[PDB]
Amino acid sequence: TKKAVAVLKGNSNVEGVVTLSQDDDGPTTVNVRITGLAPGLHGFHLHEYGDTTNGCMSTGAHFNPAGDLGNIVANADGVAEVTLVDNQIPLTGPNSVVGRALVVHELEDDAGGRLACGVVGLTPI
Amino acid sequence: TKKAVAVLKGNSNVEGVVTLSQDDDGPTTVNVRITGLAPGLHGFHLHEYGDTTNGCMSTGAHFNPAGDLGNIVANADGVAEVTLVDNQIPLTGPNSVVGRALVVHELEDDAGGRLACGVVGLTPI
Ligand SMILES: [Zn+2]
Ligand SMILES: [Zn+2]
Repeated sequence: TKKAVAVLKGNSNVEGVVTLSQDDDGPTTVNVRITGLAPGLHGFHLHEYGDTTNGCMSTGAHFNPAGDLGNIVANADGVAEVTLVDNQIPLTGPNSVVGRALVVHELEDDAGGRLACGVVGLTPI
Repeated sequence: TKKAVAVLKGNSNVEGVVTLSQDDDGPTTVNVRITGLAPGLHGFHLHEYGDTTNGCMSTGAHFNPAGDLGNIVANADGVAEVTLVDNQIPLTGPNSVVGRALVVHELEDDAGGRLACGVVGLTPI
């Protein structure tokens, strides 16, 4: 019933797309496909600002109305493809993540540099 | 007081930054700086979806639920720097443009190709 998407890019080879879906006020399903990553674990976070004026550093700190979506795993080919179900990622209401940012980190979830990021935007239901 | 920003990019030479500011429920101040434009008038619109998975076409239609910000003017050097005031751009509430898209068009306000676009995101202050 509510959907969002983020296109991730940064000052690196890392690119991808994340789709988010939430039915009513239930859990948010997050579909991740990110390429160009070093094989292994990468922290995956919601950060507070949908601001990329200064690259991924403009996105501020992790979002804490919560912001930690855990690790995503890149395979030998640099691809991280996974579906997550996270209950703390509203698409509506006071704590909505719409207009905030998703960031993929260089190192495993505590972090390292912010490899890529994208603003969370509304998308057709 | 709420603020938003959009970084605009597209399949073209056009890029820039737009900030939006709103106090209580009143008029929204829009600060524009876009470069790489052909000199003259360019349609400047709010579109429905902050979805750039298919470039600027995936932002959908111009959004009203208002979405027509009029023209911006690119100077001899392709720079359009202007401050607009618009009372149809909520940054809060049911009609928030947060998570939607700003689009700059090839031609004067209908508007030809979508030269550049960006997702409207939250930013400090
Ligand atoms: Zn982080
Ligand atoms: Zn338009």
